[PDB]
Amino acid sequence: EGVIMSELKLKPLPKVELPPDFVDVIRIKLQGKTVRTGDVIGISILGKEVKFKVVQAYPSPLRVEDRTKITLVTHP
Repeated sequence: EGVIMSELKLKPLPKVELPPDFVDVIRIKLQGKTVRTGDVIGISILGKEVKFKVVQAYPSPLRVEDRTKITLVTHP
């Protein structure tokens, strides 16, 4: 039997980098919903509007769970 691991990659549209505690809080809010590459959703955080685009779902479609890993992409 092989090992199974699902993942979702996301990119912020404004230029901002959030500390590593954000990714856990976003996973708890979103998990249970299904995601596909190309979808776009808006989240209000601390009185500031941020748009997030879904870069790639592996595999697509998938549901987000605490066992699914999520990674934030940014440029140097």
